[PDB]
Amino acid sequence: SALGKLQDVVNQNAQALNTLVKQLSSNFGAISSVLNDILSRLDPPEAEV
Amino acid sequence: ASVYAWNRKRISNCVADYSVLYNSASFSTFKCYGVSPTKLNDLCFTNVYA
Repeated sequence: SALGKLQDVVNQNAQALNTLVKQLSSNFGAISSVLNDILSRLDPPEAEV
Repeated sequence: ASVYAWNRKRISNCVADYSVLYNSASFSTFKCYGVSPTKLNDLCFTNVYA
């Protein structure tokens, strides 16, 4: 931990990228987190919402 | 049967042509939730309960 000042910035950037990637699994109220399936099993008028 | 003892049938391991049911005009109402009726034919489910 002598080099902790430089390790911290790498850790912070990796953590930010990890949380950004993991946010691609949320629903936010939708019926699925995958665009492909809510397009494969709904029609445009109700896939819009 | 009546709604008190509604019959359950389990459906699995075949090929289902939902198109013939959708086009069949005998049904008074044919209303699908969470899935669009015209895209049943190209989906795949694990099992169906009637």
